[PDB]
Amino acid sequence: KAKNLNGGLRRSVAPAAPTSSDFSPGDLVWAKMEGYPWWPSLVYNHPFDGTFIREKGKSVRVHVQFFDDSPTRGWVSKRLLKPYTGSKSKEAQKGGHFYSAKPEILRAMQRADEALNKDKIKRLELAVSDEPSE
Repeated sequence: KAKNLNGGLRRSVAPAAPTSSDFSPGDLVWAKMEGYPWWPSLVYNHPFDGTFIREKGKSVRVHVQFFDDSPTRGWVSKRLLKPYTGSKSKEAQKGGHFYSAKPEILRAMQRADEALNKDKIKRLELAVSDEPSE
């Protein structure tokens, strides 16, 4: 029963101090999350824009969205974000590390690939532009 009440804050688990993996808004990033599978994502700037970090002392989190269903967004472990490349790359192709075949994960590789391999207009066109509920 390793979750008393709410287990700390958001999903209990924090990263640590990085010297690896630092991607800020406008880019494609592949993110992995704490109890979830591997996910091809977009790093996006939320209505607190011009600054992009959430931090507690000597540990950092950034805002991104994940190309899931609606899609989803939250504050992620930035050290679990990988850079903008796609479906033809050895870690994004079959036998690759981020490659889970769910049609949402493959489509997210194709949608993330079309935007990252071309222009910003393709990724920010989707962003997390579902309904203007801010």
